[PDB]
Amino acid sequence: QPPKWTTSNGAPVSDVFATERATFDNANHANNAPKVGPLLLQDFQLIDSLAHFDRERIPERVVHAKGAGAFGEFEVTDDISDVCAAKFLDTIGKKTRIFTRFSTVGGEKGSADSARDPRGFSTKFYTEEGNLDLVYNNTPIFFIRDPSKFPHFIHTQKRNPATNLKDANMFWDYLVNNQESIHQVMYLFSDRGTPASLRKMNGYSGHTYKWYNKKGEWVYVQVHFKSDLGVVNFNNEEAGKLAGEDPDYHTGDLFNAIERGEYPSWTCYIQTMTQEQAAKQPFSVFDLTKVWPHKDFPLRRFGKFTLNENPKNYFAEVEQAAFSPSHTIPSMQPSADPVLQSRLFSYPDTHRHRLGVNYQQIPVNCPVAPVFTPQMRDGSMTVNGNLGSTPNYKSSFCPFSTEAQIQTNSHTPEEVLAAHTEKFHWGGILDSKSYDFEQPRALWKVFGKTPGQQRNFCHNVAVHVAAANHEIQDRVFEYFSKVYPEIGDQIRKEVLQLSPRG
Amino acid sequence: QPPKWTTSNGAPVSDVFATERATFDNANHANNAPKVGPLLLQDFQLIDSLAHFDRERIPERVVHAKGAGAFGEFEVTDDISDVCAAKFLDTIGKKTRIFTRFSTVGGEKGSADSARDPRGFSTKFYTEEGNLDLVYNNTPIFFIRDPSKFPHFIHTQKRNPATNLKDANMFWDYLVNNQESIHQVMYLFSDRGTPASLRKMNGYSGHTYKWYNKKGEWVYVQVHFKSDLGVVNFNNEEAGKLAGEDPDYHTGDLFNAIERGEYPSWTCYIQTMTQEQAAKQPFSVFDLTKVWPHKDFPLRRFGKFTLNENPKNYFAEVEQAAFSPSHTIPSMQPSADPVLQSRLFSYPDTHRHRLGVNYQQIPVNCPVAPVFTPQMRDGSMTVNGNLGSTPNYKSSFCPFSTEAQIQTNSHTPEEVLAAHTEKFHWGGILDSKSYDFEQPRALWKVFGKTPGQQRNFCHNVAVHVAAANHEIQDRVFEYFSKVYPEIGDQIRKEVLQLSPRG
Amino acid sequence: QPPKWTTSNGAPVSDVFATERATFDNANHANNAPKVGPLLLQDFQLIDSLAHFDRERIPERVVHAKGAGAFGEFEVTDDISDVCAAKFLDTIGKKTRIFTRFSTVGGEKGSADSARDPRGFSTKFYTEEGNLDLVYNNTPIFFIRDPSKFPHFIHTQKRNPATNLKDANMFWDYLVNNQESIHQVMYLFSDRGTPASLRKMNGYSGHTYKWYNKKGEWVYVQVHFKSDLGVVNFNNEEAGKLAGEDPDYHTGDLFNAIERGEYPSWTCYIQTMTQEQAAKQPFSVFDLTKVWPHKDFPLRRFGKFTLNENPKNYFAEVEQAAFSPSHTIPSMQPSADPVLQSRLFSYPDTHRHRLGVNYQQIPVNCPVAPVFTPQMRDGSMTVNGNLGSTPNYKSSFCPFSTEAQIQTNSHTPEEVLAAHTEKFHWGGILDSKSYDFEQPRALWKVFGKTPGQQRNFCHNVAVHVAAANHEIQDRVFEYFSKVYPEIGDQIRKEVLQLSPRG
Amino acid sequence: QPPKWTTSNGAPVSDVFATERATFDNANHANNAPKVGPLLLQDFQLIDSLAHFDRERIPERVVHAKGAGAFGEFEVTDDISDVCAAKFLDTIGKKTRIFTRFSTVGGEKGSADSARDPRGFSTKFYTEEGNLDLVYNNTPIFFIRDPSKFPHFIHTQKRNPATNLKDANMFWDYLVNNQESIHQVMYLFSDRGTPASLRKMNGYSGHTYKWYNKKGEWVYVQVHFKSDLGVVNFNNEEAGKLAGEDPDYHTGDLFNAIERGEYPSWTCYIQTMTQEQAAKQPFSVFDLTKVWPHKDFPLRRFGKFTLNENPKNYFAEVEQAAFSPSHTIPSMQPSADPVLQSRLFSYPDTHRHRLGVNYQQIPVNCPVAPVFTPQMRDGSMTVNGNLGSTPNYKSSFCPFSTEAQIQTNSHTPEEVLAAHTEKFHWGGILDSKSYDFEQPRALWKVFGKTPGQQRNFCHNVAVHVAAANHEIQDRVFEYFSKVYPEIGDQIRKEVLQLSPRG
Ligand SMILES: [Cl-]
Ligand SMILES: [Cl-]
Ligand SMILES: [Cl-]
Ligand SMILES: [Cl-]
Ligand SMILES: [Cl-]
Ligand SMILES: [K+]
Ligand SMILES: [K+]
Ligand SMILES: [K+]
Ligand SMILES: [K+]
Ligand SMILES: [K+]
Ligand SMILES: [K+]
Ligand SMILES: [K+]
Ligand code: NA
Ligand code: NA
Ligand code: NA
Ligand code: NA
Repeated sequence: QPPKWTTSNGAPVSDVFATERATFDNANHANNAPKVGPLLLQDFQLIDSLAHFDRERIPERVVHAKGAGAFGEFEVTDDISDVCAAKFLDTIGKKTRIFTRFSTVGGEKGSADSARDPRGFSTKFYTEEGNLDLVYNNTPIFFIRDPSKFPHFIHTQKRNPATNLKDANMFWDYLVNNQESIHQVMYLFSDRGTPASLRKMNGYSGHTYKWYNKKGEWVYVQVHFKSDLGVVNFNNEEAGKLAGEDPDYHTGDLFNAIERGEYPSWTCYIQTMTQEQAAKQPFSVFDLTKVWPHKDFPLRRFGKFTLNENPKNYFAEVEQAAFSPSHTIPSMQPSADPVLQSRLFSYPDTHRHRLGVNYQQIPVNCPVAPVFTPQMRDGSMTVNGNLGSTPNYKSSFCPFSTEAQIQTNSHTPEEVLAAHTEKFHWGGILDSKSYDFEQPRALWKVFGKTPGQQRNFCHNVAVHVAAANHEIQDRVFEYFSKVYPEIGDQIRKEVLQLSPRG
Repeated sequence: QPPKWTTSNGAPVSDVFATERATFDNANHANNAPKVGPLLLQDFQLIDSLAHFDRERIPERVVHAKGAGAFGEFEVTDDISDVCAAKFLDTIGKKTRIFTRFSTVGGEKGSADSARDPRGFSTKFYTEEGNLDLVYNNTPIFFIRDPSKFPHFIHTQKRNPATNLKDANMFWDYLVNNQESIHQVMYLFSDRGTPASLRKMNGYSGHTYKWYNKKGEWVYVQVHFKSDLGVVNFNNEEAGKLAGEDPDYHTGDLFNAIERGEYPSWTCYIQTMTQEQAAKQPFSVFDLTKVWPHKDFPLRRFGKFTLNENPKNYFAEVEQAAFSPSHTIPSMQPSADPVLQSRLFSYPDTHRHRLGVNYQQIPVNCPVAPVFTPQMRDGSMTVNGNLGSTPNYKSSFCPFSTEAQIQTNSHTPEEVLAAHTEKFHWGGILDSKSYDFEQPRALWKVFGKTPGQQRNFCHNVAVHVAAANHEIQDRVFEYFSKVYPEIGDQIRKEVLQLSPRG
Repeated sequence: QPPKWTTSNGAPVSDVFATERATFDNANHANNAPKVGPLLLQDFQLIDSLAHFDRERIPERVVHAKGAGAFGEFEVTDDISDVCAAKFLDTIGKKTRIFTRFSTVGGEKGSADSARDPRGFSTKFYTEEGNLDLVYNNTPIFFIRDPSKFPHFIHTQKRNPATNLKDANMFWDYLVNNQESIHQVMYLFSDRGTPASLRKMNGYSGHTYKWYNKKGEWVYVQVHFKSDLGVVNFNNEEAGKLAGEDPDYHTGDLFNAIERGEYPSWTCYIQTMTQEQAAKQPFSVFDLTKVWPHKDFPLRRFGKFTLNENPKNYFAEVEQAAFSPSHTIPSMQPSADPVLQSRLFSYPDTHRHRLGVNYQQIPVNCPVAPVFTPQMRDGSMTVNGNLGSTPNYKSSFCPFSTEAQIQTNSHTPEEVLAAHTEKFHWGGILDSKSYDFEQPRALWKVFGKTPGQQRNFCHNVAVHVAAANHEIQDRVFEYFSKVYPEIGDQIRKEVLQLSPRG
Repeated sequence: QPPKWTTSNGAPVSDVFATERATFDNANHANNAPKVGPLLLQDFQLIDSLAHFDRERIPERVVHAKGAGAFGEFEVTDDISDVCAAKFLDTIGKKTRIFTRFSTVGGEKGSADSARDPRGFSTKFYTEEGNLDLVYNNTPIFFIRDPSKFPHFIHTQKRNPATNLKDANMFWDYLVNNQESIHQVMYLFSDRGTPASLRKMNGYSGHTYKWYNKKGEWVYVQVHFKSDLGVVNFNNEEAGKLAGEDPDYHTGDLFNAIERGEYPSWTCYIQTMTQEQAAKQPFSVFDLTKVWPHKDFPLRRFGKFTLNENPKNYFAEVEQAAFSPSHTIPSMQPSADPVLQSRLFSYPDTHRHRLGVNYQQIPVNCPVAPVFTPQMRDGSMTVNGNLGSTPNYKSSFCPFSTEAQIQTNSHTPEEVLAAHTEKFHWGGILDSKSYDFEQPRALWKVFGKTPGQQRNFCHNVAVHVAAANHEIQDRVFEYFSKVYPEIGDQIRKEVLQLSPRG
């Protein structure tokens, strides 16, 4: 009943550790016990094992490398089929399997779980119509609304190219010269930048999406996932201490929660707005640096999910999980958010580099809907039979069905094109008085409704910018003072204690 | 009933061919029917299909790239358990599933099946004790007995580095300076170099292996797979005409034979010799350029196999098939043939590069025996679950079994070592009088027993070496004359007609 | 002095072929000359050499795998700065270094040069504004005008998924159900499908491009490279016979021409038309299955190029060469031809798969213009220094320049957009009377201007389609009848000779 | 003049952040400034940039992933040509460029530089006879003397397969069941396990090597690199506190020292013994868990080196640095140390996976000696010319030189072989009285020459093993008691304070 140890080709071994050698004769030695001589090329059992060891590592995710995952279940609790025709949403009580990967953004594989960063909150829905990936963050906004900036931004959040050190000069240099970032910089430097538990943070679509009901009518949609335990944060000092005591604290917190039977859960809501309402708003629905104010666009519950099952093997199920915003179902479509648009290409592109072209044959990534793609064949590590003899083009010798086209309803026309295609840069140095700082001003007031939050924000910025040199510091005070002047000045005063000038 | 056409994530499509575009207004045009404008990045269906198309190709085999394959069944017909304790051999009537790949050596993926070359004949036995790969050729000898020469030799059989053309001058320059090659050269240029059908040629281990019985006694073994249809060949002109009319002839011949129920079959024999017999022979059992004479080491039948099932998908089952001499079972071990010894390393090495580290999880390569390698984990495209939570070392928390070592019997000791390790080159320029030219002379005598074979052999060499320059041609005549001077002169005469001088 | 033979780390070897072994004692053997025993893992020279050998192969191009190349020189011979501000065109007599690769389409790397196929004619211009790639074929049209059809089409031109054989049934099944293919199909089965020499064929942009002058005015453009030796073709039987005798005929022809100094050269022309002209045509300038009639849009010479330098290493310069339509200069832009659009993505995508992310650091692919991409860093096999310590974002610490944007002149506006984005399928079954069959009828009349070309065309089709089943054959006869009924009947008659019915 | 920002193909860009879109008409909106619509596939500048970003990451090293490096200079100070004929040692004052990489072992990228671990101390010497890699550690011993154990051991030093957390249970389960490990375990849990600075640690060959002089006489060698600043360590609490404050401390420490001209240096010594002396010792020179006592084998100085130049780009020079013990020069050979032997295969094996087959063409890895390997050609990312048209085998048409064989002097013959090859396991449960515990007892006494070192050792273990379960704890106490019982008692006392029992 105990399994036989083997080689990769399945032949039983007789000793796990012994290896083959042309023994030297040492019988006359003071210590003749060893049997030692040059190793032999024919020791398959050894070379098999060393060559596999030598290839264990695959490239880490270019961002969001450090992660933790679980499986679970999503359940419809309200009817929203007036908004969305999705089959997994079409019945109250209908359940769907999910897999979630939580992550930080900037850190590599050995980095701390408690670092200041946005958190990835990425969920795969295994539906009867295909795998739906909701690739969300723990924040409803982001630093950019121009997709060309992401390599620049991410570089400045990581390490200097000569030293391999983190560098506050470049970190802040990028942000003060691309000032659309300020809304998410404030959220990042609140205490939500250091959640106390992955079970105690929210997820947000961030982007606007477009959902279609069975009549072909579409609305714009924001999605909100709210922890049933609420948002609970560490502060800057707690998080930094924990980084040196348990860099894997959140991984274990989630795992142990699930082993105990204390399954974390989330409630799911949408905001919706019509094209006619969008035209009336002071912000674009395509602007990822904006939220939709709750008073004008209230949240509407539609479901809940629970993570109740730890992975059996982390590398196979978590490290190898692939999520893409372009993995959708017919009723849920991307908006023209420039950042989302670029994400549609970027995830599959990176997946093919990191995992291989057939990465969706890896079990965690397999759809449960039947996949039928006759024209997509071969590629490295084809393990699913490659559709056998099925013709590999749209053929007369093989029948198939297509769906009927979701025809857009005249009641809700698609957006009308302007007269030409153009290039556009939606960013840079912005005016203090424009609506681009009004949401950051609103975030400051939201801080002020909870005692301690404004002071923590200013302290969290100061300990970080104190490391940058004095000229960058000054640009940073101006930058926050474009929100409210008192913010930049409270930060300047604390930075001057930490970083003296004389 | 017909399957729905989908994308890679399982989402049904509505149109197989339509693609998204920012349409230009052409309503006032002379022909206003087209709807054309710049393509949109958000067309996942399209980009999904093209990105997969762009990665269809995996690297081809460095040698033996062009092949054909079939599944079948091997059956024990005689008891040789006195020679070999293998479980798949341990009962007359016992059947084992097999997979065979046939191939040429030098040619690439679109080369002619009917070209002059050795033919590969590699079979995977899916046994209870693991996958046994018998990686054989259609010749019992080979060009080399020094492993370092294989890159040298193979390069001269392929293309000039500057022109990408075949080059008679390097082809023959290699051979006349490494004269251990002549035995296999004569076989190559006999009509067996152009088999009429893969169902009508033999397979041979070529190397000596060492097989062990339940008592731990071992003997040297040569293996012979003889077609139940006999050896049937094309002549040089048939084979060359076919290169242009049907370069896939053998591939279709095998496939059609199986489709119509004419299942090809082979009978399996061994030759055996003890260490005491080996010590008396004029040749080394470790010399791949040597056969064992039949009158002295007669063939002993043990089984048969039949290829009776075509692949469903050529790429997934044939192009991804991986074979290695070092994939064996405990009762069958390699001898110290230096060429075989380096093949133990080179095939798994090249497999990892061509297919990926986990290529034994591709279905055709999967063992049917239970595989248990707790210390070999992760790597690209882990699709078998990666052993779940099983500890990844030899641990107390997880019990396992090993086999008992096959203790070598004092009645057949292992070979005794000399005093020191050393470096050795077993080739180069050789003496006409030595035993290294004796088995070539015997092959000449064997040609002579069938009318036309001696004539054809000289013709087959002549047409090839006439493309070399005159100084090389001279060395070639001189090389064949080390066998019998009649041979070199007979070839010189015909080469002079084809390649006039002065 | 002659160089020292080394290992890969530069250590001089003492013997090229000797290898290290734990020698067996065979002093008492009849033949004791061998020094043979198991090979040692510590033989770096052996293993280093075999491990490299094991990794020689990279994936072949998914199409156009079989190819031949040469470096040369483009020279401006007429001033066209009224049409195009490209710097490499800005002076009569300006010389630019080029690299050209020719190829077939469906054949793999070992396949026949003389096969019936379109030929690729791809040229890289190393200009002071960047590397411009003109990725052209030897035909001015192509089988598709929907980018999604390419994988389907190419698959049908290649091998059956189960048998790995070419398959006339799928070949013609695709063509007869996607009837826009017929113009290029007729070009293919003319004798231009079997050129006698890469030196004796033309190149064509095929797609419409859009070229801009210093004022921002733009015109649609078609480029023609006409061989100074004119177009010379084999007939079907010569090509088939040469497939068997010299599958590398074209490669040797090109190489030997340059070796002996008979440098091939082409003369370069453009056709041009304005947006206003385009609106009057019965064809779209975005339709790759269409040409521009010569008497309406006459050729205008602008230069010439000569191929005068053979590669020194085929693998390093030809096999690793990478071309993309999206590698362009600022004054030359793509049109909304839907096929050309998808090619902008597909080629850099497949390059990263086939060659690695940093394939443009491979010497043949390097630009001679200074590259400065601070935000594009790292990746496998960074060999160019990786910009040293240069910041990896757009920074205040590193000064840089950007050119000015070519502002589109109000004289020649960009194309106006329609109201909405949409999905379009530009093909399928077409009406015989429509203009989609008019340019095919004209090609027939061009064939008629030369005795035998019409009958040769029908013969070339018949011998190919005779292999397909009788239901496919029937569809093919109607297909060609849609051009003119006499064509379908001529082909039916000969196929009946070859493929009897009764 | 400042450089022009370009695309990868060298075309200058006009704007660094603007991207193309099919703009939606929002002229009527409350805020009509945005120009936003779906992104275009033809935006090469964007897709080029994103596709490169998507591929920045290569696999991290399977071990020693976290690292820091610098260039420098080695200088001969004393003559040892009586021991070694290396050309780089043959003259007093001779200088050789070096590159050094330091690293931890277990930690991934992003982990703490201050972690308890061995330190990699790895150095590449660019000699005129080839690149010599001295792949050393900061300890003269290691955990194993059986190569098959390295994957087991490393796995237990890293993360649990299910949770992805470090696991003290598997960490100690491996060590107490393979008790040859204890010598290095004591060194690891001394304060040398947490150096204060990479500049303040020693390096050691660990393995015995064999060095040959010009007469062919060889001795066994051990190499010692002693920091000119001495060995300076943190205590456990300092190490841990620093992990949270500055996980990149050692990296910055080395960089800034060099930046400010405080170049670290090391003095280089050897121990040597003849085969005659080795046969008298209580330990095998092939045993990596042993040192040579200084009193019997005193250090002999021969040179020094200084790190005086920081890398310009960390990824290109440090991350892509590749070292291997089998990169050597003819006068420096490996011993039959079983661990060392397996390292000769394993490092190039992983290099080809991690960096590609042609990784020695990456600048930091290039030899400065002329490399000439005609039989090693092609492969992915061939960037050095591939030897042009040089023949790719040992050819009559290319002259070359080989060096003379260093023929072993009969005054120092090679080791004599026993009768047979065999398999062997040199570890497991060991007897307390055997010599395998003598050097650990001696290390205990070394600790006791300095106040508090014995107590710090026990504390450093106890805080680690306190996290294991009580049965594993009990086994750790017995394990250390096999050295001296007082050691286990002390550890048990402190563990009980941290891990109380009922
Ligand atoms: Cl406050
Ligand atoms: Cl590899
Ligand atoms: Cl004859
Ligand atoms: Cl890729
Ligand atoms: Cl004590
Ligand atoms: K948002
Ligand atoms: K495809
Ligand atoms: K043989
Ligand atoms: K497609
Ligand atoms: K055209
Ligand atoms: K040692
Ligand atoms: K090689
Ligand atoms: Na011994
Ligand atoms: Na239209
Ligand atoms: Na001998
Ligand atoms: Na606008």
